[PDB]
Amino acid sequence: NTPIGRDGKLAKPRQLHNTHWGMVCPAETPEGQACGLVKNLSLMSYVSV
Amino acid sequence: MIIPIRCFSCGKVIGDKWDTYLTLLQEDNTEGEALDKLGLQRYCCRRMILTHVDLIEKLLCYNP
Amino acid sequence: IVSPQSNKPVMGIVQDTLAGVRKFSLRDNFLTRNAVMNIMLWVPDWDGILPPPVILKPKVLWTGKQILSLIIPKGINLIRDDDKQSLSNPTDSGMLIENGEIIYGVVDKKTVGASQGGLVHTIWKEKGPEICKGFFNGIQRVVNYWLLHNGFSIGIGDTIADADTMKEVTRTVKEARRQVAECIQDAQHNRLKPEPGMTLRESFEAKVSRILNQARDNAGRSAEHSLKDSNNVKQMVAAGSKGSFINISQMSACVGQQIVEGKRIPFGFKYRTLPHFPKDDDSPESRGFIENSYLRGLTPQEFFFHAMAGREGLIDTAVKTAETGYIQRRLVKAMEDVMVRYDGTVRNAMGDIIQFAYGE
Amino acid sequence: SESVLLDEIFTVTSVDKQKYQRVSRITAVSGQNDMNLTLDINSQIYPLEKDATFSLQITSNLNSPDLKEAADYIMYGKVYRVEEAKDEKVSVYVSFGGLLMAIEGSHRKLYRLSLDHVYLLLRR
Amino acid sequence: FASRHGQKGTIGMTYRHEDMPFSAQGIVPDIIINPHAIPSRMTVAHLVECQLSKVSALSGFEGDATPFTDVTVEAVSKLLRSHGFQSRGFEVMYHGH
Amino acid sequence: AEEEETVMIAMSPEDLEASRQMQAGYEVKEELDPAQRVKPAPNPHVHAWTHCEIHPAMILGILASIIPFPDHNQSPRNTYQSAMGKQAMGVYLTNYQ
Amino acid sequence: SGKAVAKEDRTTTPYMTKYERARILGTRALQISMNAPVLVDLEGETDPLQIAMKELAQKKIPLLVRRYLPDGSYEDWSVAELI
Amino acid sequence: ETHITIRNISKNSVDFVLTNTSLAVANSLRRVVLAEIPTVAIDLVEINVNTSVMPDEFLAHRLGMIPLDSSNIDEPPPVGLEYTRNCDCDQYCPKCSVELFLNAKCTGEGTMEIYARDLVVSSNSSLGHPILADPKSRGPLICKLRKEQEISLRCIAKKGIAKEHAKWSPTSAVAFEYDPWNKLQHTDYWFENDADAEWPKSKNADWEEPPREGEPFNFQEEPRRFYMDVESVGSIPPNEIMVQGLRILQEKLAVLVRDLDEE
Amino acid sequence: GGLRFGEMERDCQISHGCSSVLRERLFDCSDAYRVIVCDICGLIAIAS
Repeated sequence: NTPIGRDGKLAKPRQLHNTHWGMVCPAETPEGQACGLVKNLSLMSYVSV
Repeated sequence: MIIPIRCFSCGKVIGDKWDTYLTLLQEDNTEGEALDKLGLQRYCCRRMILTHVDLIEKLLCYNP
Repeated sequence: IVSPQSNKPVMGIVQDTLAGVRKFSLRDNFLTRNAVMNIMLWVPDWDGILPPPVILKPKVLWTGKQILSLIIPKGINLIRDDDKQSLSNPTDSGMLIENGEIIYGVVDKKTVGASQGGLVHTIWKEKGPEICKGFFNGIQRVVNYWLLHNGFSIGIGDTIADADTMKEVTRTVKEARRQVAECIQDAQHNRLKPEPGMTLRESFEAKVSRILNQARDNAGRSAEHSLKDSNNVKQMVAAGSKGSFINISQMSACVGQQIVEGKRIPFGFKYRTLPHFPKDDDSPESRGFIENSYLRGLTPQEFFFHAMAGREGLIDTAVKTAETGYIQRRLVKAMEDVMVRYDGTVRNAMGDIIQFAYGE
Repeated sequence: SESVLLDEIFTVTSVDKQKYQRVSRITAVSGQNDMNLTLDINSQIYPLEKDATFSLQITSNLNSPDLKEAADYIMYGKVYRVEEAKDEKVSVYVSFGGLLMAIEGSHRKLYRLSLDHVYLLLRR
Repeated sequence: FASRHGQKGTIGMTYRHEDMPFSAQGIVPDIIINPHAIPSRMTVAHLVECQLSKVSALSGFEGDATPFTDVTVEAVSKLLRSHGFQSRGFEVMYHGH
Repeated sequence: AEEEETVMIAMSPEDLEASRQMQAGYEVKEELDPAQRVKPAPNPHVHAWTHCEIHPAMILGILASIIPFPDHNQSPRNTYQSAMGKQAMGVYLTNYQ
Repeated sequence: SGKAVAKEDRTTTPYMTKYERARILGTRALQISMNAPVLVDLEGETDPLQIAMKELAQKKIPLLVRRYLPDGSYEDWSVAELI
Repeated sequence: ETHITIRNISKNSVDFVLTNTSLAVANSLRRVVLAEIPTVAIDLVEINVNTSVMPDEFLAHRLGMIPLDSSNIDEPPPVGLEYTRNCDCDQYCPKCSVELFLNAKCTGEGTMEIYARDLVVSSNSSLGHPILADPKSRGPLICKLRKEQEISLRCIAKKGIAKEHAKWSPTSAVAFEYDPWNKLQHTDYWFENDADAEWPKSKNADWEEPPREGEPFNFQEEPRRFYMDVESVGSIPPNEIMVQGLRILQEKLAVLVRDLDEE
Repeated sequence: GGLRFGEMERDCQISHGCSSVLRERLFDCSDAYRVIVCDICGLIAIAS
């Protein structure tokens, strides 16, 4: 997700941040509304247990 | 699930031409090119045996 | 077919029937007597009389303009007069119709699309919808029928610029590196300068997005100026049907540089665009700016820059989808009130009058 | 009603043949340097090279037989626009649905003007 | 229907085998999209894919489409006439009527 | 993600090799390459690198890694197919029966 | 508070309005559709409206239009009067 | 005179060349052969028990396309059955539709592989019998089985043309190419850098001209000489199709005349 | 059923000027309901 959400809702974070490169998360979000609020884990992404 | 039988574009039968196909690309050391030895000059349908997935050996093993 | 929003038409020949018109209104396209005939069965209201042939020489041939001007009403005039145009032809340049017959230039969006003095506009409006309503039925029927047997299409070849003339592309791009070199290092010796609007760091950013943007045009302008006139996608454009000069240059020449909130790829994290670059790398070879087109085409260190510029007009399109609607209702909810009273005046709900004309 | 309107010999000095497959505009120049003529014409069926010589005619009819047989190229289109400039003289621009015409010479010829289409006739 | 490039398409008509441009090999298109869904939506990948799919013609060599590789248009093209066709995808086409 | 800041990754081994050759002056050879992804040559300063990326194609969605020639589209088109892809049709599990 | 206006001193436009044509034809349609006295030689139609239009063309159709003014007064117009 | 000039033949295709004839007729022959050419094919299955993996729906569509012998066909009463639609009998009868059987069981434990061989006609030497495109095989593949998965199907074929479902046309494709160089310029080749240099000459290109000159190109010339190449499925011998092509193409022209000279 | 006739939608009839279409697609083709009102105090009656 990205709680939130109820605190805009204009840009930020939606927009793609240089930071994403790698754990990207490339360009694969929903059409409108929740753009860039949902994201997907890259192929190499590893999340910290 | 199993070869389509009859190519999508032409009529060229392909139900017959697989029990024999698979017995070359893994049993005769000939290339993907070997199908040419099955009368596949057109694109066409010949991307039929080639782009196919054997989804039945891996489905048949669910016995009721 | 003509909203008063703009006292201009809102529908017109578009898409394939349009691409088709050009590629058929050419005076290079003759019609075999063999049909003609066939294509005469659309009109749909046919005189019954078969048009007097324009060519009586060895074969009997019909010009593509001839049988086209058939589906236009009788007695509508137009003097389009485009840019360069002479007592001569000089070369199918411009457009001009007489007693419902064209004689001059070539039909494209310029004339069968919602244009100002548009041909669509001009029979509407003389003499009202229909045969007006038939106009769209004729051309959009005749031409579709022509095109059916004329064939038209596009492949990659239509996207791959001449090999020789592509050397000269890559030359004027890498020859605009030197134009940044003389900026990345010359504005480290405080010899800019800046002004106006400020600031100094910004008036630098400016003198670059300016060189990068203009430098691109040269590569694209040359890429097209070197493509046979009869090159699909280039003709699809000349027609007007779909897409534009900036679509070709980006497909066969370069692409970047891409933007974002009015500033080339922003930094952060740290003082760098990405972790494949030094620090303070105010160079295009990194900050959003591709050198290749969707043919080679894009490089990793680039691919991303493009996708994240893409995700901006990808949310700016998410807004206009709602907001635009919100603002709409505002007006309505304050203007429903008004209407034109039988007196020749526009008045409020309560009678409070807002205009003394019908719109001045 | 024999209303011939042209009986003069011309010659070719330039031909394009500018990124068009068929069709090609040619140039005349005859008589006292002050003639010149220029028209588009199918270069698929009836090509013409330099020093093509051989006259042309026009008229508006119609009944004759020899004229019909003679020549190897015939067209048909209205005129619409015939202005005058630079020492009286007339210049006529006839259109054959796309393919265009241009002539520069004073009265005689002049039986023209009339726009009642034309029928152009080419004999080699 | 749509390809893997966001060519959202819908079926408009279903022509039987004769009508369709049987040419010249002569096969028949299974579906046919319109050229105006190219230049504006710049999606030169849709193109490339088709020039490459073809090349798993007289080869069967599963042609890799890996995101960043040395593999180029100019590369696949040579691989094209290599089988007798046009180094650019094209082909002549005969009307069905 | 926060460790990146202090690091300096490379893109492709080729870039690292070129930088190593420069550290002593070595021809570039840019008049032999053919139609390809014109890299940023040679290498701005940066004497030695720290890490180099495994392959730039693992920088992709799970569902977007199925799209021929990704790095080649207009971008906006890339965002698609992925979201629509999920709406595709096919076999989801060998044991649907 | 009406007031009524002189059939002799009429103000408004002598021509029939975009909207009126649309309302009249709408009105006679329903009328005829409701078995009504049709006022022109039946051409041989079926459509209670396409018939009303036959009438309009010949201006041989009843119904009049009361045009309320802002004042509160009105004017009455005859289909045969209008343009 | 002539009219045809064949080259090679085989058992599934017939390469040849038309001569003195017009474009129309050519195409109009291409079409004929691809559509309206009577054939047998199965167009109705009744399922009893099916505990296999292919659904009933999925079998019908598959059991259909599998080709059958047709040979003569248009020659009743026997050795040919007229459309089951306009038949002198009621509903469905063997006098105008050939019955087929499929009783496949399982006696093994490994894996079964039922081909087109296992079916059973009736013994009315119609036929009838499907085909065996495969070399000394048994026919096109139908379905696979494991343990006890017997299926029991009743199939009956009717008569139909491609038009009615691509299932019938006994014809794969066709491969014509009138004017292989570019006499009549019925086509504008896309360059891209040099015309007669990008586009490949065709195997059938070595049977003509008009290179050199600059004649210039002709125009009184109509397209004649058409290099066709018909290929059949294997349902009915390789023409056959062609032969039976015009037989029901002449008769399609006749229909016309008779509906205009009688009145 | 049914469909849905948005605020947006209705604002568009008004642009053209269709009193009757409008009235038809809101007070007829959905809630065709009639009631009987007292003339002094305008309220629902004991109607039959």
